[PDB]
Amino acid sequence: FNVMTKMPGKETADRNDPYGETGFSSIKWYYGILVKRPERIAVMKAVAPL
Amino acid sequence: SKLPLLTENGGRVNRVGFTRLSREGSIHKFGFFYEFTQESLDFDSDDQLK
Repeated sequence: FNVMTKMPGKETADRNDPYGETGFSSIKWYYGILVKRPERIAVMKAVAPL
Repeated sequence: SKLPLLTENGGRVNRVGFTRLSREGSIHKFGFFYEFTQESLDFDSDDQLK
């Protein structure tokens, strides 16, 4: 996980928000899969009671 | 006619009350700003404009 925080202050000022009040915190990540032997994964579907 | 006169027999006579008032304050916010380009500060007639 990559977490990028920019606390309100000098690091959030811009010509759009000259006072610098709003910050944020963003978490971005990569994920993938490589099914090599799908013959070994087995599923089974059925309904369930209330 | 309102003195706290008391008799020799005493008794439940001359009961008083009290009160506390309360004040209140509040914090407000203020602020202004102003923009400026670089070509209005380097290529101008007064070096001390800023």
